[PDB]
Amino acid sequence: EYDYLFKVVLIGDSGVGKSNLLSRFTRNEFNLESKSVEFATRSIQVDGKTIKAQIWDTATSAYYRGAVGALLVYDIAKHLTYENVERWLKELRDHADSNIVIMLVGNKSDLRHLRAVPTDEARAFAEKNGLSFIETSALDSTNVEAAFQTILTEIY
Amino acid sequence: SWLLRLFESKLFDISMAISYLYNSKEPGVQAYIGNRLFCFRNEDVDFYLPQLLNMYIHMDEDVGDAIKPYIVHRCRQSINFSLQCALLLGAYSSRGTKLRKLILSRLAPEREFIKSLMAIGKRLATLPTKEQKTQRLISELSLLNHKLPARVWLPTAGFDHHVVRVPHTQAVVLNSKDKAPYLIYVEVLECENFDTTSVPARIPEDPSAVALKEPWQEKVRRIREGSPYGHLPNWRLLSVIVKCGDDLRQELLAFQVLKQLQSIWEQERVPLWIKPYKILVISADSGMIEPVVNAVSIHQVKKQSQLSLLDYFLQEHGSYTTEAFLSAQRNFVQSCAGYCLVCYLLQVKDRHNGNILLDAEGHIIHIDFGFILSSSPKLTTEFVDVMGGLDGDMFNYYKMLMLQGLIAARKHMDKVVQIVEIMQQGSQLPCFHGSSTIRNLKERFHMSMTEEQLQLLVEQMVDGSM
Ligand SMILES: Nc1nc2c(ncn2[C@@H]2O[C@H](COP(=O)(O)OP(=O)(O)O)[C@@H](O)[C@H]2O)c(=O)[nH]1
Ligand SMILES: CNC(=O)CNc1cnc2ccc(-c3ccc(OC)c(OC)c3)cc2n1
Ligand SMILES: [Mg+2]
Repeated sequence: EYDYLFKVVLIGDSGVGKSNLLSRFTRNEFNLESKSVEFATRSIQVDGKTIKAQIWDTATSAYYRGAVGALLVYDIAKHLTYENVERWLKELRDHADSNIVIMLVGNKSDLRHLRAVPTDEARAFAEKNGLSFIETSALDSTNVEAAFQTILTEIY
Repeated sequence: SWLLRLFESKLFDISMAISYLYNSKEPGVQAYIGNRLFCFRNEDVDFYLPQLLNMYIHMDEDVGDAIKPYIVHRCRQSINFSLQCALLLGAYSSRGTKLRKLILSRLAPEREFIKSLMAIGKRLATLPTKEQKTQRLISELSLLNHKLPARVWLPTAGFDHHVVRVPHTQAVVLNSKDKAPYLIYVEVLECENFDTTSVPARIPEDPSAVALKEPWQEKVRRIREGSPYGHLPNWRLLSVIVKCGDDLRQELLAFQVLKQLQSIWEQERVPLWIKPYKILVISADSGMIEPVVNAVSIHQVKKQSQLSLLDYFLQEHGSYTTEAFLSAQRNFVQSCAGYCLVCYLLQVKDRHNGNILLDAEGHIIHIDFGFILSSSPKLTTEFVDVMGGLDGDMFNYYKMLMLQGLIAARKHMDKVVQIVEIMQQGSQLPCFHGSSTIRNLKERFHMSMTEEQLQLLVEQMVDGSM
């Protein structure tokens, strides 16, 4: 048996790699070639508890129904993805659960030479809204599991 | 994820990085490759600069933006690299126009030096003779020394330096054409890094102002003794041919193919000799050239001495028994076979003893790579004699070098065809007239043929070359 079943959601502009984050964290796989609603689950142990994380992925209100955690994934190689965070916030304010833990995610951190979003300025935005922050990379699995490990641990 | 295993692999170089960036329509792949560029050596990427900048201008916008970050980074580091980009962006444009205007927005001293040279050549259109032009040219170049040294450098030089002095008395117009080209000698001072050192100090009858046709070593010592900067160990002399009315873009493409062919034969351990001369594109109708020292056209050799090729060899090198002639002959054979493969693969036409040079060692060097491939408006007896007849043991060695040279040419045909295939992208060059110019290029390699059938190809190729 598993103790609880959380429902976290992956949103953001298409192309940030939220579909790859879903594969890396769960099935542990990443492909450069892309394709295209879908969700995948993997249970982890948190505080002596078994939690079946139900990660959702899109390509509205039904998307946010039962939503426990929120993952805003923006690209650090495309500043426009960081600009639309305010628009996605409005997307959350209107349909998402009033008490969901939003953890900002800066994917594609392996593109160190193509960085368009400052790591310190983006992390500061996480403090302005009191949201958890972390930059990941589904290509080399940097802070991939740590992202969901924290978002699932912070959900209590 | 096999593809990622390939990029992560050591087998992933700058050449293949351009391959995937040239074919892949995957934004994730393009952006990833645009990041790996920073990991490569600066030197390895520079060779494909004409390719990258060309892909940037004449391809999907999703491709150009991927290369832009790497390009901007290198421009912020090297003033020379900044100059190279600004020249190639405007030369192949007919998109990057908005980028060229910001790279130039420091390079004032350099740009002023290029315009002056090109301006000097243009005004020489009035003087109808080769002698008149050279008279006005020398007086014209003497004005440049009044504003030197300065933050100016010859990009054709294989090192950083500051142009200090210009021996105008040694300059000369090459021919009696309308927009005739002119060769100039430039005295420069080397350095650690151009973006580091400031402009050097400046220092000002009938001594060295003499113009003779002599070896490089002797022509430099004379210019040195008559030069104020000739006492510094940092001093060094360069030479470039300025063409203010010729499109050296196809010349640049031919250059890359020569270097690539040169590497292949060097890596496959095939003793073929070819000498690619550096090219510099200033625009779609101008540019400079660095001429190889101690080399003159065969036509100018048959004319100044009034002899045969074999006679000049025996006179300038020695008898058939002399070891000097043997080495000089070996240099001739390897150079012929080396450039024969170059003429066949590229389909170089308009081949005559005016476009074929000859150095002190005994090598031959082809020039003027116009009328190659699609564009268009031979083993002479004179050459066969120098190899000891058709049945000479050196002529058979010549046919053998072409075989194992063509064989090694197939083992790396991929890297070579890539150079030309990418450049055809959007270029209105005459060498890309036919719709299927790349196909004939690949078929001239004959990957389908066998080595037993290659010898027949080599033999039947030499026969028709007469
Ligand atoms: N360089 C790099 N590329 C990534 C990374 N994560 C994802 N990508 C690329 O981003 C592209 C699009 O991701 P995708 O799965 O479609 O995310 P989605 O658009 O949100 O559904 C894929 O082709 C991946 O190769 C990363 O960490 N580094
Ligand atoms: C001034 N004459 C000499 O220096 C004799 N020795 C040499 C030695 N290397 C050379 C390299 C390149 C060229 C060359 C190439 C392309 C040209 O336009 C297509 C060209 O026409 C200006 C000249 C001439 C060379 N000539
Ligand atoms: Mg997707």
